[PDB]
Amino acid sequence: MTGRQARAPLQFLPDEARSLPPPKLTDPRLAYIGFLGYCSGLIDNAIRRRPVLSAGLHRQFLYITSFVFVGYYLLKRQDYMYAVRDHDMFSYIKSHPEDFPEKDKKTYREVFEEFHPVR
Amino acid sequence: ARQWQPDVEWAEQYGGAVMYPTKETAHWKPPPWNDVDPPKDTLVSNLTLNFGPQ
Amino acid sequence: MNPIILIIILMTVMLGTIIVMISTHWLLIWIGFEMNMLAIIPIMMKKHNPRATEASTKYFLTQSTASMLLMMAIIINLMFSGQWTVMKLFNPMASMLMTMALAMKLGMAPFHFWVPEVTQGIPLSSGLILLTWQKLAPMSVLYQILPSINLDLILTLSILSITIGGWGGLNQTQLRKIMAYSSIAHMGWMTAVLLYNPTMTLLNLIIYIIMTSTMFTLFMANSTTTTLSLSHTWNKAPIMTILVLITLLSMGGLPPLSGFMPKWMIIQEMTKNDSIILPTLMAITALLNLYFYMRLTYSTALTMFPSTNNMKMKWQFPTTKRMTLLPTMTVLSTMLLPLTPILSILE
Amino acid sequence: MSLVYMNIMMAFTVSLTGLLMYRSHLMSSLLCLEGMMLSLFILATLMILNSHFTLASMMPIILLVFAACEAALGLSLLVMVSNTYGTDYVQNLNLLQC
Amino acid sequence: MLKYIIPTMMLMPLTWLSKNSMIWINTTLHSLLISLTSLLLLNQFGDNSLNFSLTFFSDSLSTPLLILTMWLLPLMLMASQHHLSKENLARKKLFISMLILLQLFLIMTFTATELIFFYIMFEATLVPTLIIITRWGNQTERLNAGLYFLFYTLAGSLPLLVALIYIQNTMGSLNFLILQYWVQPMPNSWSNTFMWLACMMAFMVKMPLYGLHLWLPKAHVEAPIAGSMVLAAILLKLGGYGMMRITLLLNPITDFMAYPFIMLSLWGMIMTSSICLRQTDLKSLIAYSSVSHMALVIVAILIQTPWSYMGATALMIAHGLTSSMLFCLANSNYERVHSRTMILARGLQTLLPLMAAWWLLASLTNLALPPSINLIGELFVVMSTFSWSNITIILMGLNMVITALYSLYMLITTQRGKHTHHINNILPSFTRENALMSLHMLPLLLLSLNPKIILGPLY
Amino acid sequence: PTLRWQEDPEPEDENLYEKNPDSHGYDKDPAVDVWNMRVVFFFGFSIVLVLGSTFVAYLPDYRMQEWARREAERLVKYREAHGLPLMESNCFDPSKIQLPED
Amino acid sequence: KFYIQEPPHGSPNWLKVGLTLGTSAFLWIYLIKQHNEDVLEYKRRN
Amino acid sequence: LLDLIWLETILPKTISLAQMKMSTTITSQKGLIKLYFLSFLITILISTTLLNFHE
Amino acid sequence: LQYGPLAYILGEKTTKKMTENSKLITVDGNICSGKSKLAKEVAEKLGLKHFPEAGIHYADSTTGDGKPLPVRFSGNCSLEKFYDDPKSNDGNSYRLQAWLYASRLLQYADALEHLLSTGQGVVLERSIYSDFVFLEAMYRQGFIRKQCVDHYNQVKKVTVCEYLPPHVVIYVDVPVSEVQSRIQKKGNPHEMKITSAYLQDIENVYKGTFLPEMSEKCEVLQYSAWEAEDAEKVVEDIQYLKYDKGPWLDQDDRKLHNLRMLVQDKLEVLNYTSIPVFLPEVTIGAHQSDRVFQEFTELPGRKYRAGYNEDVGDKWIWL
Amino acid sequence: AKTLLHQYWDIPEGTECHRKTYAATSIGGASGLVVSAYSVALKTPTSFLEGVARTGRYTFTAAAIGAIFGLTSCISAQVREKPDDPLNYLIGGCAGGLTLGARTRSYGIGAAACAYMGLTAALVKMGQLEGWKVFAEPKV
Repeated sequence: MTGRQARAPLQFLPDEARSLPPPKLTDPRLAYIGFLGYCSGLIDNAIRRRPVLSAGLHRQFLYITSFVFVGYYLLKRQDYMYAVRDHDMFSYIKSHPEDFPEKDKKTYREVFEEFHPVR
Repeated sequence: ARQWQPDVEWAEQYGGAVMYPTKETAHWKPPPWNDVDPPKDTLVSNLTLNFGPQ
Repeated sequence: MNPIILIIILMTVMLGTIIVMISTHWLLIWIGFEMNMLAIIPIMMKKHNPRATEASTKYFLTQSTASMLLMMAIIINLMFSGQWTVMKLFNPMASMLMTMALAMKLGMAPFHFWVPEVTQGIPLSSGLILLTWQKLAPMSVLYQILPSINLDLILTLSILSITIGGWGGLNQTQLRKIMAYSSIAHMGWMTAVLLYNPTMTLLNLIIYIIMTSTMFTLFMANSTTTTLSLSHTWNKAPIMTILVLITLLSMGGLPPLSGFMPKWMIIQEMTKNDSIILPTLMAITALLNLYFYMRLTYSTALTMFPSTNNMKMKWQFPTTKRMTLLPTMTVLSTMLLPLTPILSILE
Repeated sequence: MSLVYMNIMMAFTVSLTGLLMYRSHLMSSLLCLEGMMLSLFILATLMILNSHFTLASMMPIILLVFAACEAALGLSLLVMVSNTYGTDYVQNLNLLQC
Repeated sequence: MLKYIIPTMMLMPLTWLSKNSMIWINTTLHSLLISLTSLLLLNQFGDNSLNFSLTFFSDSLSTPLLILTMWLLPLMLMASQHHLSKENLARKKLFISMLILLQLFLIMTFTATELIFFYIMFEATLVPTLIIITRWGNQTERLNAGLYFLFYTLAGSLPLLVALIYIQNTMGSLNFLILQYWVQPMPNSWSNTFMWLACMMAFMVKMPLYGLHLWLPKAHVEAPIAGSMVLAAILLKLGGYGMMRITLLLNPITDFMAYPFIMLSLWGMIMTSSICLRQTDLKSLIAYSSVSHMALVIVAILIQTPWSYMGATALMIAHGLTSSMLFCLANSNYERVHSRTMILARGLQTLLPLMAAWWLLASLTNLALPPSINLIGELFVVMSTFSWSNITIILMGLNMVITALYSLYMLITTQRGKHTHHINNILPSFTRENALMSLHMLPLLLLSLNPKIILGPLY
Repeated sequence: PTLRWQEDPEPEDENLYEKNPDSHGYDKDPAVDVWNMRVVFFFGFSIVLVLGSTFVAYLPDYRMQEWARREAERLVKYREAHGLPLMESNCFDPSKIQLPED
Repeated sequence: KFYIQEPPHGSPNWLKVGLTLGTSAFLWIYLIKQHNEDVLEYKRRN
Repeated sequence: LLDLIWLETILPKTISLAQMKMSTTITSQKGLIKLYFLSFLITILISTTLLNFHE
Repeated sequence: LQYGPLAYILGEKTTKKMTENSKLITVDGNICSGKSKLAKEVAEKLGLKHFPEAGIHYADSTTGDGKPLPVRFSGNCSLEKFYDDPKSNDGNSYRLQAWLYASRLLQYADALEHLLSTGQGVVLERSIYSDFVFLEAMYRQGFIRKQCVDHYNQVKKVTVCEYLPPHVVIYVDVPVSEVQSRIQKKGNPHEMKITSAYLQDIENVYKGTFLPEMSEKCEVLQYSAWEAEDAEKVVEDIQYLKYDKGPWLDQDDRKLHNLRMLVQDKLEVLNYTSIPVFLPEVTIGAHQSDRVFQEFTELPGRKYRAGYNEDVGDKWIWL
Repeated sequence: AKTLLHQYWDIPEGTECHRKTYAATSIGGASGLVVSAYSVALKTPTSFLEGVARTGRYTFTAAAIGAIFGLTSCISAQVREKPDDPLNYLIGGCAGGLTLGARTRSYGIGAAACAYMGLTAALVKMGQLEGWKVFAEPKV
C-alpha cells in the first residue's frame, strides 16, 4: 500500500488510531515477546560466563521491560494498519457497485457437475 | 571414547586456499594470518645527479 | 586515527545515508552516495597492510564509476522532462542507466567482481559497516523510483545475482568471501520483489541486516578467518558453537527458525501474480546457497576437529572482548517466526 | 534536439570506454574520470542555458566541486599505492587473489 | 489440544533445571503422564472430525498416529542412555530437550488444520533430527547421512509450498473442512499435472519412493537409536499422513498421472525386498524392510479405495511399532558385539535365552503372522489392488514370500545355532532392554485384540 | 618419525556388572536404579498398560456403531411394517432434479 | 578469598543497578499510564 | 548395480559435479581489474544492442 | 574496571607519565647465570618493579590463586623429562617450547601494560627474543624436525612484528665450565643431565645472532663473568644511558594508545598464539581435549568467570 | 533480440522450413557470440589468434546446436503433425544434447545434456502451449 496518509510522513499513529481498542492485557503475542525477553536475558547471562539464571536479575527485568514496551507499541501500530486496510477496502467496495456483481448463486438442483467415477 | 571424530586429512581438506582443486589452483596460497605481506625493497630510485664542474 | 575523528567519520557515514533518505532533489542523492563513499574509504585501512590499500583502490574505482553513471542518468532525465522530484522517471534510457548504476553499486552478478576483493583484506568492523550501509541506502532510492523500471532489467539482474552468489559460495574456505557471496544472493532476493510489493523487500532488508549484524558480531567475538579457527573456538567457547549453529541455520532459511519469514512472504506476494516457474527456480537456487552454510556448521559444531593446544593457557582468560548488541539481535533474529503479521509495521 | 548534444554524449561514451579499458596506468584511469566529469559538466550546463532555468544553476559548480574532491581522494590513494609498491601498474595488484 | 501443547512447554525447562542423577526419572515419569493424557483424547464420533479453535482438530487419520508418537517418546528416551552416559550433563540435557522439542513439533504437525501450517511443522520436524543424527551418528559418514537427509527433504518438499500458496489464492483459506466443501475438479491440462506432480513428488521423496530412496539407508545406519526410531516411524508415517491429507483435492487427474508412480513403487518394492536379503550390516536390513513396506503403503494410498485407506493406516501403525522395536533390538546387539555387521554376531540361543524370544516375536510380527496388524494392513491392500487390476496380485504375493524369507533369514542367520567361541563378553540381558521389549509388544497384542480403533476415517 | 596424534588409548569395557550384580540396567547409582525400576514398572505397565486396555475395552460408541445397529433394526422394522421396499434407490428426490437438456 | 591482585568486578557499583531498576520501573509506570489513557480514550470516543 | 551405484550416479553425482564445475569456473578468477571492466563494457553493450531495454 | 577509548577522550591523556623511571630494563643471558640474583639486585637498588622466573605455570600464577596446576592442565611440558631424554618420538621439545613462548609473551604483555599504566618501569629476564634463540639453538642440536621450526618461525613473524622492543638489554656472559660449576653447586640432577654442546650452541647463536641483530636498537650493557654481581655499577650505567635510539623515541601518542587498549583483554593478544598448521606433534585429538576441558572446569576456582564463581564468592548474586 | 525470438515464434508449428531452422541458427549463434565474448573477456586468451579460434569454436558449436535442434523439430513436426504435445521438442532437446556430447567428444556429459536439454525444451513448449507468461504479469 502507498499512502493514503502520505501527508503526515511519520505520524506514528493519528487520532484515527484512537478509535480502535489497544492491545489488551495478557494477549498471547505480548506474552510471547516477554518470554523472548527472558530468553534474551538467559543468553546474555550465558555469553559473559557469569552463571546462567543467576546474578543478573536486574538485567533480566530490564530486558523484559524493554521488549514488552517495544512489542506493545508495535502491536498498536499493527492493529491500526490492518484496520485502515480493512476500512479502505470497504470504502472501495461501497464506492463502485457495478464492478462487483452479486453472483446469482444457483442451488445444487440445477448446477451440473462433471463426475468421472473413480474405481 | 569409541566415537569417530574428524581427523587430520579432513582438516587438510577443509583448509588450504580454495576447497576444490583445478589445473589452475596452484597459484593460490593460504592467506597470511597477520594479513601482511611485508618484504620488498625499493632502492631503484636512488636517482643520480652530476652537480658538475662548470 | 584519533577516536574523536573516528566518531566524526562514522557520523558522516550516517549523514550521507540520511541525506540519501531525506531529499527530493536528485543532486542531494548523488551527494549522499558520494559522501558515503568518501567516508567509507578510511573505515578501511584501519590496519597498515597493503591488502587494505588495494581493496580500497578497487572499491573506489567501481563505486565512483557507478556514481558517475548515476549522474549521467540524472542529467539525461533533465535533458528530458525537467524536474527535481524523486518520482516516476520520463526516459527508458535514463531508467536503464540508473538501474545499472545502482546494480554496480549494491552488487549484481555482472557487477559484483569487487565484493569478495573488498571484503577479503579489510578488518571485520569495516566489512560489517560497509555491508550494512552500502546494501541499505540505494534500496531507499530504488523504493522511490520503482514505478518506471523495465522489469526485465531488475528481474534478470536478480535471477543472475542469486545464482552467481550461490555458485560462487560453495568453493571458498575463507569466511568473508562466504559472507560476501551470501550478500550478493540476498541482494538478488531483495531486488527481485521490488516491482510487485516493496514492503517485502524492505522487510527483507531489516531481517538481512539483523542477520549480518549477528554474524559479524559473533565473528568479532573471536578473531577467526578460517574454519580451522572456528573449530578451535568450538573447543574454547561452547555457547558460541550453538549460536553459530542457530544463526547459520537461520541464514539457511528453515521454517521453525526466523530465516523463513523473508523468503516465504516474498513467495506469497510473488505468486499472487502469475509467476510460478520463476519463484520455484529462485527458491531451488535458495536451496543451492545453503550447502556452504552446512559445511560451515559441520566444521564448527556438528563435528569436532582436532584442536591445537595453548588453549590450555587460554582457558584461564574468558571471552573478554566487546559485544555490540549480541543477545537482543540474536533472539530477534532467531525466535521471530510467529510474528509474521509484523509485515505491516513497515507501511 | 540541439545537435551539439550529440557530440557531447559521444564524448561521454568515449570517455566511459576509455575509463573501462585501460592498459597499465591508474593515473590514466583517474584522468578519464576527470574527463567524464567535464563531459557531464558541459552537457548539464548547456541544458540549463537552453532552459533558462537559472534558479538551478547549482549542477555545474556543485557537481564539479564534488567530483573534483573525488579525484583528489583517488590521487591520494594512488600516492599510497605507489608508496607501498614501486610503481602504480595494474600488474603487481594481482595479490589478494580471489 | 492446547492442553497437550502447553505441558510439553512446561516439561522442557524442568529438565534444564533438573539436578544431577535426577534428569531421568523426571523426564520418564512426566512423559508417561503425557501418555495417559494422550489416551484421554480418543473420542472421534461418527459424521465429523473433532474441531478446536482454528488450529486444532482430530481424526482417526491423526489420533492413532498422535498416540503412537506420545507413546513412543518414553520408549525413545529409555533407549537413549548408556550410549551417551559418559558424556556431559549439559550435553545430555541438550539432547533430551532436543527430543522434547522434536516431539512438540510432531504433535504440532499431526494436529494441523491448514496445509501451510503443516508445511511449517513439516520442516520443523526436519530440523532437529539433522543435528541429532549428524552429531551422535557414531560412524565416519554420519556427516554424509545428515546431509543427504536434509537436502532430499528440503529439495523435494520446497515447491509444495508454492503449490500451496497457489491453492491459497485460488480457493480462499486452507482449512481441511473448506477444502472438503469448496473443492472442484481440475481437468487434464498440463499445469494441473505439474501442481499435482510437485505436491505428490515432495511427499514421494518423504516416503521414500524407489527413485529417491538412497535418502534412507545412510541415515539409518549412521544415527543414534532415538533419532533412528523417530526418523523411520514418525517421519515416514508423517509423509503418508500428509499425502492422505492433500489427496482429497485433485481427484480427476490422478488416474492419468498415477500410473508411473504405482508402477515404480511396485517394481521397487520387489527390488527392495530382494536387496534386503543378501546385504551385510544387520541394521540396514530393517531399513530396506521399511522401504518395501512404505512402497506398499504408496500403492495403497494412490489406488483410492476405502479398504485401501483402512489397510493403509493399519499397515502404518503396525510397521511403526515393529520397526521401532527391531531397531531397539539391533541396538542391543550392537551394544553386545560392537560390530554392526551381520555374520560376526552369532549364536544367541544358549546365550540370552529370552532375548531370543523377543527377536522371534518381532520377526513374526514382521513376517505377517496372522494376528499381527501388519497382516491386516497387507490383506486389505491386497484386496484393494486385486480390485484395481486383477493381475497385480502376483507382485503382491511375491513380495509376501520374499518378505517372510528375508525376515526369517535375519532371524536364523545371527540367532540360530553356534557362538563363535571368541565373543566372550556378553552379559545377560538388562531389565531395561526387556522393559523396552514389553513396552513395544504388549500394546501391539492388546491392540490386536480389539483393533477397530486404528482403522481409518472411512470406518 | 611421525605420529599425527597424541590422544590416549580409550575407552575400556566398563562392565555395568562386576560391581553390582543385583543392579538393573543403567548407570552406577544403586538407589536411582531402583527408582527407575519403580517408575517404569509402575508407570508403564501398572497404571498405563492395563488402564489403557480397559479403556479401549469399552469406551463410547466409537464411530456411532451400536447407534447404527439399533437404528437399522428399527428402520428395517419400519420398512417391513409399511410394505414398501427396504432401501429404495435414489436417496435424493427424483423429482427435485434438473437435468441439462439438449 | 582465593583472589590475587584484584577481583576486577563482582562487587558491583551502586549507580548502574539503581539506574537500570529506576528506568525499568519508570517505563512500566509509563506503559500502565499509556494503557489507562488508551482505555479512557476508547470509552470516551465510543 | 541398479540400486546403489546407479542411483548415486543419476541423482547426486550429476548435480554435484555440475555445481563443482560451475563453481570452479566462476570463482577461479585472478586480480587483473582490466578484465572486470571489460566485463562491464560487454555488459553495457549487450544491454544496448542485443536486447532492447530502452525499447 | 573501566578503561577504553571513551575514558581516554573524557579523560586527560596517556602521555604525561614520562620519564627516567618508566622503562623496560631487561637483563638477559645464559642459563644458570642470568637470573633472579642480578635482577633482584637492580630491583632493590633502582626502586622499580620486578617479575619472577617466567616458567610453565605463570599462566596459573597470573590469575585466581597462584597455585601451580598439574601438567594435565598447565602442561603437557614435562620439563624434567626434557632434561632427562630430549629425544622422544611422542613430542616433548616443541610443546614445551611453544608453552614457554606463550607464557613469556603473557608476562611481556603484563610488563608492557604495567609500564603504560603510569610507571614505574620493570626489569625483565629471558624475554621472547631469547626464546627464539633458545629454540634455534636446540634445533642446532638436532632435536626438532625443521618443519616444526618453520611453524614457530611463522608464529614469530605473525605476532611480535607489531609490538615494541624493550628499552635496554643487559647481557651476562659466563663461559661453559663456570656454568657447569654453578649447575653442579645448585644440586639438581636433572639440570646436570643436560649436555655441553647444547650450551655451546646456545653460546654460539646467542652471541653471534642476537647481539648483532639488536644493532643499536635495544641498547646493551655487555658484562662478563668476572665483572658482575654489582648493582651499583649497572644502575649507574643505566643512568648513563641517554635515550636516543630505537622506535621508543617516536610513538607519538596514538600508537601508545593503541598498545594500551590492545594489551588489555589479553585473549586479543592470544588470538595469534595457535595458528594452526596441524603439527603432528602438537594437535591433541578430540577425546583427550574433551575430558581435559571438563576436568578443568570442575575445578572450584576456574569455574566460569571467578568474579561470579559460587562457593568462592562474592556473596552478591542478588538473592 | 526479442524481435527475432518472436520471429522464431512467428512460424506456425506447422512447418515453413529452412526459415525456422535459420531462425534457430541465428538464435544459437547469437548466444554463442555472447558466451564467447564472456570467455574472451575473462581469460586473456594470449593472443588474438587464439581468441578468434575460441570464439569460432563457441559460436560454431552453439549455432550447430541450434541447427540440429531446428532440423529435428522441423522433421518431427512434419511427420507426426501434432502441435499439442511437446514430445517433438523432447526429442529435439535430446538430439541437441547428444550432438553437444559429440562436439565435446565425451559420452557422460552428452547423455546428461540429452536428459537436461530434452526436459527443459519439452518444458518450454509445454508452458508455451498452455500459456505461462514471460517474466511478469507485471500487474497484480
